[PDB]
Amino acid sequence: MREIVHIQGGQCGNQIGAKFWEVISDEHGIDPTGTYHGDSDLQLERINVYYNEATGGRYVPRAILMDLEPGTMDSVRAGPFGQLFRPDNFVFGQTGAGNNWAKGHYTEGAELIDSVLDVVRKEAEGCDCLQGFQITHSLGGGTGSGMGTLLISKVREEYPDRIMETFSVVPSPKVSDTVVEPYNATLSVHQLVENADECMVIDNEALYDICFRTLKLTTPTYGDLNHLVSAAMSGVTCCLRFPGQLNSDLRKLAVNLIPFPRLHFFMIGFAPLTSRGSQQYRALTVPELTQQMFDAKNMMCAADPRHGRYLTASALFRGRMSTKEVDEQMLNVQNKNSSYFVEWIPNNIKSSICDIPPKGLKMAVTFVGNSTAIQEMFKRVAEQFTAMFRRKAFLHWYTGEGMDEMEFTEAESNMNDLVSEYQQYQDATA
Amino acid sequence: MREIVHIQGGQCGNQIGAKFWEVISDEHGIDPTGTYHGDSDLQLERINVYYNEATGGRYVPRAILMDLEPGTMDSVRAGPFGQLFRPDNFVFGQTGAGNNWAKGHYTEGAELIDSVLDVVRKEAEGCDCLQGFQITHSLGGGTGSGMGTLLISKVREEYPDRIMETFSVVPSPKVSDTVVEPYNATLSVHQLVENADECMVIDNEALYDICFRTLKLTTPTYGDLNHLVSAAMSGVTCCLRFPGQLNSDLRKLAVNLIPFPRLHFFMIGFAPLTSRGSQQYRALTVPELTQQMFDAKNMMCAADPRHGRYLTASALFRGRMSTKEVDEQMLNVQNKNSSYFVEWIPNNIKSSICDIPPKGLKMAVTFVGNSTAIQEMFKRVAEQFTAMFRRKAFLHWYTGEGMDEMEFTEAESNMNDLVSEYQQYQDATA
Amino acid sequence: YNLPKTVPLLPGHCFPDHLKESHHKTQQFTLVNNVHCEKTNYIEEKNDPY
Amino acid sequence: MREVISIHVGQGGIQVGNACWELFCLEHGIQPDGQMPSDKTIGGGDDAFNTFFSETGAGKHVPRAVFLDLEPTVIDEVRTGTYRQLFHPEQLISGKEDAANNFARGHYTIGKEIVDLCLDRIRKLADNCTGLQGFLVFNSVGGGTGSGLGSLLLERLSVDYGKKSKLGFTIYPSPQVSTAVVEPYNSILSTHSLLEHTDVAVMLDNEAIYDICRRNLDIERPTYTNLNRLIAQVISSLTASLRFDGALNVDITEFQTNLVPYPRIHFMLSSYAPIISAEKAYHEQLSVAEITNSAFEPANMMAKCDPRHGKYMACSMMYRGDVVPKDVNASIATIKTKRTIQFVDWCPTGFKVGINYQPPTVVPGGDLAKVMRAVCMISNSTAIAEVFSRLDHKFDLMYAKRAFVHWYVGEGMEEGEFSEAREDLAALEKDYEEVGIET
Amino acid sequence: MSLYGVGLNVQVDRIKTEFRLYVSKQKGGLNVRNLRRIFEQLDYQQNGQLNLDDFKAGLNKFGFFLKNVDYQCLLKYFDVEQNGNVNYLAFLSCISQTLNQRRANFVLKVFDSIDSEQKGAVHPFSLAERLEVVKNKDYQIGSKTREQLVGEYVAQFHKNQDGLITRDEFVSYYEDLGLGISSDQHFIEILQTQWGIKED
Amino acid sequence: QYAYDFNPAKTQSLQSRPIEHNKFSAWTGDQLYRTSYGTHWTSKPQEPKTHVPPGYAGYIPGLKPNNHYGASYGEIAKNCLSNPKVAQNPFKLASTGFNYQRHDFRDPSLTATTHKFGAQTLLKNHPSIDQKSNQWQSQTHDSFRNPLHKPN
Amino acid sequence: MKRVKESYFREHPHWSDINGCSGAKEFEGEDLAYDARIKYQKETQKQWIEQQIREKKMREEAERNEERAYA
Ligand SMILES: Nc1nc2c(ncn2[C@@H]2O[C@H](COP(=O)(O)OP(=O)(O)OP(=O)(O)O)[C@@H](O)[C@H]2O)c(=O)[nH]1
Ligand SMILES: Nc1nc2c(ncn2[C@@H]2O[C@H](COP(=O)(O)OP(=O)(O)O)[C@@H](O)[C@H]2O)c(=O)[nH]1
Ligand SMILES: Nc1nc2c(ncn2[C@@H]2O[C@H](COP(=O)(O)OP(=O)(O)O)[C@@H](O)[C@H]2O)c(=O)[nH]1
Ligand SMILES: [Mg+2]
Repeated sequence: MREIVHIQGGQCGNQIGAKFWEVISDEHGIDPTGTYHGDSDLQLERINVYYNEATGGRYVPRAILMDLEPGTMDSVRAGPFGQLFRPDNFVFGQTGAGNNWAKGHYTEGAELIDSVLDVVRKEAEGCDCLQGFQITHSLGGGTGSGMGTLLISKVREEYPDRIMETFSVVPSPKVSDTVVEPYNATLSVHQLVENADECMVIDNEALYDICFRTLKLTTPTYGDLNHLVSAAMSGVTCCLRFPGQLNSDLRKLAVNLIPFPRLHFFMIGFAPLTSRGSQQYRALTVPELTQQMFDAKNMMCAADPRHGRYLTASALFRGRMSTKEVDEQMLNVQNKNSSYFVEWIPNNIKSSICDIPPKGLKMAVTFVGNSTAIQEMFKRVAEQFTAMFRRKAFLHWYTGEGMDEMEFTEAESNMNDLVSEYQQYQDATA
Repeated sequence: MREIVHIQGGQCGNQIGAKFWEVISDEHGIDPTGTYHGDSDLQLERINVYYNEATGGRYVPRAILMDLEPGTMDSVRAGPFGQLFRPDNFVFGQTGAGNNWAKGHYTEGAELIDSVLDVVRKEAEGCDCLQGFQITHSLGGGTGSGMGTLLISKVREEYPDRIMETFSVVPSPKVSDTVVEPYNATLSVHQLVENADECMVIDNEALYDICFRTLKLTTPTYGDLNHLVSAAMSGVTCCLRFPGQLNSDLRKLAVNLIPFPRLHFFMIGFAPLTSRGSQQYRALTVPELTQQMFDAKNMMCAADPRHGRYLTASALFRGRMSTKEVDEQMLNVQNKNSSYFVEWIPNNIKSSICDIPPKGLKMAVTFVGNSTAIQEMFKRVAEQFTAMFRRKAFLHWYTGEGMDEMEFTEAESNMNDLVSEYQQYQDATA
Repeated sequence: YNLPKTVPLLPGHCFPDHLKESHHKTQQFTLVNNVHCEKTNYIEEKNDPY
Repeated sequence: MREVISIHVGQGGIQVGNACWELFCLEHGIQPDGQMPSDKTIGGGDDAFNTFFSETGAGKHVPRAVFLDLEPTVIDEVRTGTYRQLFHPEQLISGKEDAANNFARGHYTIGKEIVDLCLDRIRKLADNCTGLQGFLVFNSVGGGTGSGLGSLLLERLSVDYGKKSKLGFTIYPSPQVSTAVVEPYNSILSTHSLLEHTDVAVMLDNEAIYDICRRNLDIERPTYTNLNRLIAQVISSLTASLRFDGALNVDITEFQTNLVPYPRIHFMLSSYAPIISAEKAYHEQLSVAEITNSAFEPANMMAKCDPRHGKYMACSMMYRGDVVPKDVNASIATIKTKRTIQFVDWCPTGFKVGINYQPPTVVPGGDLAKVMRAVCMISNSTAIAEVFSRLDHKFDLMYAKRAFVHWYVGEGMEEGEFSEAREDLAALEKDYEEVGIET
Repeated sequence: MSLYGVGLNVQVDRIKTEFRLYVSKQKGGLNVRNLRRIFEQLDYQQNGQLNLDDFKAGLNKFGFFLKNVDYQCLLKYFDVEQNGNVNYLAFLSCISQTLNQRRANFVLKVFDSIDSEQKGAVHPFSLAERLEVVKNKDYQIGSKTREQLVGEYVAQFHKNQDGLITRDEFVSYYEDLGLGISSDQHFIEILQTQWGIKED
Repeated sequence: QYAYDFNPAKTQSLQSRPIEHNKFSAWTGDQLYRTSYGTHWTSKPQEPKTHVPPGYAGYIPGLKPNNHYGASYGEIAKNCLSNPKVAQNPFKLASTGFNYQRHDFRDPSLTATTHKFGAQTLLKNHPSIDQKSNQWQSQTHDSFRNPLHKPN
Repeated sequence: MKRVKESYFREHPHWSDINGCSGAKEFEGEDLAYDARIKYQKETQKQWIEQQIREKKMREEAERNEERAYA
């Protein structure tokens, strides 16, 4: 009931789903072969949120995998849990975007949109009561940023009411992976801010800093990194699938997080995450959970949340816990840092409680809050953009596929306007 | 309730802290592993005064050890009882102090003090009702008195009410432990007078003097000297931990020992201490306790107390003993040495009772007195400092990190100002 | 009566030991890339067919 | 021939509604399955269950309850748990989409497709009843779902039926302990819904329940489950006079004919006592003299409204236990003399005293200690301006910058509704303090 | 309290002062031996071990209350075999004095008068007659149920297999009443007042 | 007579203790047990559900996949949830996705092709033997579960 | 509702009980058991004390079993 289909694009998009599905199947006891092994009654109560049904007793994840180069989707079929996906559904091209936005957006990737939307049309109609589309992709990849962004624009116009979600990873300043990152990243958000109802940026810089400072793990790997997001991503929807004190769907979180239409970017994090050298000196109590859940070093976005003031936020407590100590701690959190919570919106914390904890732990927290500090990411990307454009370097590759520099100026103008408009409220007073 | 967090800095800060955490471990009967093996409830019902809690009933000392070099940090960990402190609590750099305040207050310590203030901030909020802070560090060390001083300034401005205590170890020129001692020590005092609520100074020379004369032992090691100081720390904070006839928390000792805010320096000591060849036939009664307590030579400050007049003093007796004989003795002392007590504060001795003696003995006491005799400790340092500044020898090191010549001139007056203002009351008459 | 079997902690009842065969120190603290990292002793299992 | 039907809307009501039935469930000798235990075979007497149940002609008693909601998660719990066989299988109306705290959503777009079923279901039960005395509505105003449908339901219930009384146990947000961020916006719009539609409304704010639980029950880790138990008791005593003997009884009708001075002001605060944990509950005398005093004690006012900041209009107190009529007279007179608790100038007599005989019952695994003397008061005081004033200020700050105003306008709610809604809240004040001026 | 050293003695030394003191003030029907027999109903196995809860309430029933700290103080030095359970046998081993020879001679001389046959064992009836005779003057020499009626005056003691009152026990059951009484003369006076026999 | 010893009670470190072993789930025996109901009547996880009335909504496992013949909603649900399957480990693959390397994922519905015909039969989802007309199942006089038995 | 019980402790008497009651010589209002009834309820209140506490204590140990088991 009120389930959501999954569409993921790009290699970074494919990988994230590669483990997000492995974890989610773990939570419901759906073995990689596809047969049931759950234990309680819950593992079969509301499983319609992500799983469909077919003859043979095996469960088919209702995912749509879209990559413009066959390498990624071919790989996903080899590793564990690489057999639950519908082989029929995969849509793949023949050339490759070559980390160029237009090539996978305007000429070819658009040319591929004929079939990919067709499968999606069938998928959405199948569900009784569709609840939204959660899209995961990378802004550092030309096709992923384009095909993902191109797909969103078509989808939104087709379902004006159904909610829309996005997981975007923006390149950090220090640890960069692409030389053309400033262009595509800046010119693609423009496509996201107008159509993307929700966004939760993830910074690859943040992960490594958390990896060495939080996990104390000697040899992290991209397999591990994909896990942190995978668990957290489940946090936003986890309470939707299982009974709890105060049910909170994806709609309600959107209800209490976005003040005005044009600010729909959030920064999130996951806790508790205790390294193996010190799990046995700490104490697992509700106050201990929150002191790590609003702290800077655990957030998923490299922007420091203390350089600005929060507008509103929601915390989705997970596990069996009683509220009275929850309310006191939260009211304690907000009322101890009046400089970091805008003064015109009282009672600026949301609360949600769900009973099932992640397998092996009792309590944890997933955070989603639109903080004005996010301007640092958008500001830094905008600046690096101005450096490259003034010399029209790297321009010919993009200008050779329809789009010219005229749209660049429009995007930068809109990009600046959102940046400034974001800070107007920070200095606003009652 | 009313817990206090111990934060120490420097090799003296660490080593002194190392034993002090060991001794307090044994009084409550806590084994190195951290599990409880106590006998009577008297050792747990108030154990929260210094300890947090965790899963498995394992206690972790709420310590914050800070240093600018690893060498001192490495040693304490490898020894017994070093497994109590948790990893995340530590904070350290990679450069070194270099016996320089300038390296300890403007350039190096600043770039790392942010974290410690972050780590220290966690303990205060977690505990129910913070009772205060205690500081252990050496004025003869660069970062020790240098960086730890910065923590004092930052902490003071963050909580206007909490009590502040500091154990100090000034370097006597007799044991010239560092030729650069005079500048830092004179520099150090300027910060300590304006901020620290209470200050407790100890002279190395006495400790060596105490070891050779009273204890009468062969080959002292820095372990032993660190031992006497450790127990002394137990005396001041003892009363709040165990039930007794009269309660005396930390703030009460201040309330009745610092006649004016400008004079908050004390001299401490421990008794009894008898040699193996001297304990055989020494009596065990109150009269012997006070006889050694007010003795001139046992005090742990190089300046001999009797050269001046006592302003105020307090006595914190421990263990069972008739309240009468403690009261009568104190009356006895305030009459047989009339010339040694100031005139305009009659009955200027404090006494207290606690019902648990340290393991192995029957009667013990910790003394704390603010005597005008401390003017010697500054005067020797004060005269010392002026001698080597008129030639500005060694001046180039401090001036290498932004310090201005005015600062040194300024520090001279305040420390000079205190010396003049301290002895004015000595000649005052009613 | 109940006599103790070893001397308890006190001012001079330790004044062992400082005259041992060899004194070696192992660096348990190392600073890399502005992140604290330390050794992993005292937590080592041995082995198993699990 | 005297029955009352319960109408529940919203998750807050569902949880509080779920718990409220067990207290009745264990109070009439009915096991969960729905029929008397097989151990007691003496035919059948009593008939006391007729007040809250209907005879099915064979065995099980079907509660005269109706549950509504727009999100099925909470409702699914009841129909799958151990209470599966009790509730009527088809009157647990369930939705398919949630309001998401959009007071407009449940009042203009989605509720229209569910308002029909609820009205059809309720009208059927009214036919079965013969002496229907009144309705009871439980809801929470901190969520749109309760605010929306509940607001719509009452508007329809005051037209079709006419002169039947109605009782409203609403739940406004706590002063500063808030779960949502948009509650102030939809909280005010809800006020106009029951301002002129509900005969009697009961203030039962949350934060007070926590206060009572901590200082009296001696629990440092309370949860929603224990919060409900106190509220269900309040329902227990109010209607307790309808299904047991008494030498001086008060029907549901005889509360809003005495506790509402004027048609406008009809909100009365509710307080309960005693609340003493078994660890010490019976280790004080528990005499009637002390029980009444705690009724007027400022700290146990189950609503977070300071009663000493206003005059007392009129109080009707229900006594259940072993009270002898002399006990009520001796204690009541003392309170009047008090100079710390005063009564308005033009209300000389302001006590309506009732006596009931059936003792309060203790649920297994509970906190309340089974005592033999308890008191329930439902009093209206001018102090209620405190809660209304606070909700007024919070509204002003946010609306100044037109924050969040978009969604309640884009769902189909005309932006103009706010202009009129705010005035009534201001209008409500000026009459609350006008009546407080002595002649 | 800080029972690291002789403290186990000091805490035990003092606590016995309070308990023995309390019985002396009562001095009446409350007898130490009652506690000796009381604990059997709590043992449930005759092993002599009882949990923490059982021991505390039983002492509460008799009418002696102590500090919380002591109860663990009692537990440690009487938890001989490290079970966490106190041994009432040892606890009853204490609070039982040896007896001063002033009483012993008064005890044994009285025993000599009772056992005129020098056999060493007392028939229950003979002790019964002397106790009742001293209380009444016209009690008459004969009755109907002298044995059963006058026996209930006795059997607070216990007999051996033969059924007579053995020398060992009879002395035992007069000292145990030596804890509730703390006056030497009045302890003596009890004997001749209850016996009409006084020689010292 | 000796020096000072550290360890009291001689508590050997967990390092040298025998071995890790299968007691991991000593907590997750009551971990999957709701508290919205629960703690009202029982304390362990709610037992498996055997009956549902109309309006239950969420995913009775057997309804949607295989089209069941017409019947009362109470009766149809009973057959699916009261039968075997929906359980038991046919292949023993663990949930954690580790038994994956043990298995092969092989299907016995193959042969060969080319040089004649390339269709191949269908997989094991195929009815047979049960071939029997509609009127066979529905109509019989009393050989069924008595509609109103309910032993007392 | 109705009124059957004059007082919580005693019911209306059987007709053979009120032999007189023609004149105000009997009133039954002095209880005459007030000492008795108060004495009875005293011990009765105790049992509910003991029962709840012992039940309450047990739930604590199981509560300690959960968190410790977590350990
Ligand atoms: N006292 C009490 N209040 C509750 C309870 N459940 C919910 N609430 C109140 O309800 C408010 C939030 O709305 P909910 O009642 O949880 O849900 P709702 O009103 O139905 O709105 P939706 O969640 O959209 O359906 C909170 O601020 C609580 O104060 C409860 O069990 N007890
Ligand atoms: N954290 C993380 N980032 C990834 C992963 N895979 C890809 N990325 C990001 O994606 C960017 C390159 O994306 P790209 O392959 O060009 O996207 P495409 O053009 O749509 O195929 C890099 O900057 C990476 O930061 C992953 O597994 N984890
Ligand atoms: N008595 C004693 N003094 C110590 C000890 N450790 C350090 N000190 C004093 O500390 C001073 C040097 O400290 P230093 O290393 O410069 O501190 P740093 O600036 O923190 O590195 C010397 O004068 C010593 O007297 C100790 O264990 N015992
Ligand atoms: Mg809801």
